[PDB]
Amino acid sequence: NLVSEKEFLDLPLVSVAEIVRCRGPKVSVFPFDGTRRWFHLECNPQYDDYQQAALRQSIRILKMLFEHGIETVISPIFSYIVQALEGMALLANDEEILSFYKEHEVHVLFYGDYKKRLPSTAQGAAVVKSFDDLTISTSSNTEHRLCFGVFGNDAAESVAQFSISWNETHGKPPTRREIIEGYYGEYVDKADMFIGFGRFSTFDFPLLSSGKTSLYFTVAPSYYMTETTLRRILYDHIYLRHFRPKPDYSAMSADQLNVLRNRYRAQPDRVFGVGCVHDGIWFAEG
Amino acid sequence: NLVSEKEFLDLPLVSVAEIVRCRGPKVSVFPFDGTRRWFHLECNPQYDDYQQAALRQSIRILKMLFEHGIETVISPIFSIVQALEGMALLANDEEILSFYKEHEVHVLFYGDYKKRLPSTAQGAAVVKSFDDLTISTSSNTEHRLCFGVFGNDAAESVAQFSISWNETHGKPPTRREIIEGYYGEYVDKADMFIGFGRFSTFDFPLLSSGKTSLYFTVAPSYYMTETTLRRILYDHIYLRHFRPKPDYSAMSADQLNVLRNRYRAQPDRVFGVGCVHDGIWFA
Ligand SMILES: [Mg+2]
Ligand SMILES: [Mg+2]
Ligand SMILES: [Mg+2]
Ligand SMILES: [Mg+2]
Repeated sequence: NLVSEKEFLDLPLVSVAEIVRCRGPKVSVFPFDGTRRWFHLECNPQYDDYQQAALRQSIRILKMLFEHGIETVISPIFSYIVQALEGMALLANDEEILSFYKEHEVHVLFYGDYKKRLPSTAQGAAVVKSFDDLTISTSSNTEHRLCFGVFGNDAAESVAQFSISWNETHGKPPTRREIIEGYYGEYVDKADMFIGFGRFSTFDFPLLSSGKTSLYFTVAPSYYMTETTLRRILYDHIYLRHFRPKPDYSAMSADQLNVLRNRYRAQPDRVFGVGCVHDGIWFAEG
Repeated sequence: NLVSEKEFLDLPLVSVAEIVRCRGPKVSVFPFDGTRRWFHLECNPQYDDYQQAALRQSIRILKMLFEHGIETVISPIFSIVQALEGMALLANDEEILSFYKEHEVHVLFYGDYKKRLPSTAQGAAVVKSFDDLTISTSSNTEHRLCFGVFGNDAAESVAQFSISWNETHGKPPTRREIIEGYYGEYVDKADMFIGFGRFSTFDFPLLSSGKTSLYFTVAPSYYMTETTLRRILYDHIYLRHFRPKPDYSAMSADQLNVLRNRYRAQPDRVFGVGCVHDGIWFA
C-alpha cells in the first residue's frame, strides 16, 4: 500500500476506515488527559460548564476514532469526587452521548475495581448501577466497542479471584482469552496503540499491552486533537512502525552506514522522554 | 534539593548514587535493544564475536546502573541456538559471574522459559543454569537483577498460580504474593523504562504504572554513556514530579497566550510519530 503521509491525509474518511479495518489499529487506548490545562486555555473557567465542555470534546474525539475505522477504543476515565462521579454519570445518562452510542452502534463496557473503590454512598451506588445498565442497553450494538476504565490499573487480584471461581465451575484454568473477557466483559485483542500526553507514561489497559503496542505522546492536551493529528499518528502506525523491507544493514551503502554511525556517536545522549520544565510545565525536549 | 541539570551532571558519582537511593528509581527496566545494528556499526562482523562483544557491553551498562544507586534492574533478554548461547553466558561466563559477586547482585529469572525453551539437552541445561545462578548469588543483597526470558504476558501464569495458591491456602493470593510468585521475590513497580527507537515497552508484567517514567533512546542501547544515563535520572528525579504543580488558575495573561499559541499553532506535534530514512525509523 505504497502511500505518502500527505496522500494518506488527503484520502476520504471512508477510505481511511477501510485501510484501518484491514491494517489496524483494531484496539486503541486513548485517555483524555490534560483537560484541566485545556479548560483554562480554551474555555472561560469563570462561567463555562467544565463537565459539559469536557463531555462535548470526549464525544467529538470518540466519534473521530470510530469513523476512522477503529473497532475498540479503551479510555481510562478515572485512575472533588462528587464532581468526579458526576462526570462518570454523564457518560451513561447524557442524552447527546447516548444518541452517539446509538447512532454509531457502540457497545459500552466498564472495567476496573470501581464496584469496590467507588464511594459507598447514594451517588456512588447510582454510578455503579448506571454503568451496568448502559452495558446492558447498548449490548445490541455491534459496530464498535468502548471500554471506560474506572480504577482499572492493577488487575492482578481480580484475575486471581476470577481464575479461582472459573476453575471451580469448569474444572480447569481459564485461557488467556477467557481471562481478558472476564476482566473487560468481552474478549479484546492487545492494544495496537496508546495515545498519551505530556510526560511519557502509559496506564490502565492491564493485560492488553505488548511490545507491539505503538506508543505516542501528544504535546498538547488531548482535547486539542484534530483529524489531521490522528491521521499522522495512524500513518506512522500503519506504514512506519512496521516498514518493509525490514532493515538489512548487511546491505546498506558504506556512506549511509557511516552517517548513521556518526549520528549515534555524536548524540549518544539524545533521549526522547527527557524534557525540561517551564513555569511548572513539563515539555518533551524534541 | 534544588539542582539544575548542569549541576547534576557535574556531581561526583558518590553524590549521585546517594540521591538515587533516596529518591529513586529503585526499580528500572532496561532491555538492551538494537544490538545487531550496534554490532554492524561498531564491530568488525568479519572477525569479532557477536555474543562476547554484546556481553561485554551488557556488563558495562549493568555496572553503570548499579553504581548509580539503582537497586533493582529488570532486563528482558528474550521473547535460536545462539539465543541460548547468550543465555548460557549469563550464568556461566567467568567475567559476568565475577560481576554478580563484585557488585553483590542477586540474579533471578522470570517468564515462561521453563516451558518454552527447547525440550532438548542444551535447553534443559540453560534452565538448570538459571536455577543454579539464582542459588549461587542468593547471599548477595545489594542489588537485584531480573532477567526476562519469555516474560511477555503473565495472564495464564497468574491464573494457574492463583488456583494452586487457593488450594494450598484456602484463600486467593494478594497482589504482593502474586508478584513474589512471578518474579521469585517481591519487586516494587517499575519507576522507569528505558527504551529504544520506535516508542514501545515490554516484558515487565504486573510492574507497570502510570508513575513509570518512559524514555526512548535514538541510538542502540550500547551507545549509552554516563551523561545519557544521568540525563534520564535527572529528568525522572527532578522533572517528572516537579513542584509546585502548575497553577493556571493564577498564571499571567501573557503566559496563557504563550501556551495557547504553542498548542494552537502546532496542533499536531506528537512524539512517537516519526519518519523512515533508508529503512530506519527515526523519531
Ligand atoms: Mg495520557
Ligand atoms: Mg503522560
Ligand atoms: Mg527497548
Ligand atoms: Mg522500541
